[PDB]
Formats: sequence, C-alpha cells, structure tokens
Amino acid sequence: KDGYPVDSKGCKLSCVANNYCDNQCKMKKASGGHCYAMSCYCEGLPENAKVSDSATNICG
Repeated sequence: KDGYPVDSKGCKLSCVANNYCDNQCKMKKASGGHCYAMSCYCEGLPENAKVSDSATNICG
C-alpha cells in the first residue's frame, strides 16, 4: 500500500530530497519512495506499515 511513513510518535516524516525518501521507503519494502508536500511518501509499503491515512494531519 502507499502512504507516508511516521515516526515513533505517528507524525509524517518531513522530506527535503527525493533520494532521502527513496532509500527510506526501500527499507520499508516500498517501490515509489520520494519527497512530496514536505512529507516522505513510499509506494508499495506493507499493509501493516505505520503511515498516516490523511494528507492533512497535524502532529502535536
């Protein structure tokens, strides 16, 4: 499944470069890892991956 990876708190991982997400996503078994909306997004994550199901979340 696709979505944005979150930290131990459940907040989307901010991304500043595509290469950064590419590697991260890959480690999470993802195929489309890139930086978008200032947030990392992987395509192909596991159905049990920890990501946010909303493009408009607020960590805090």
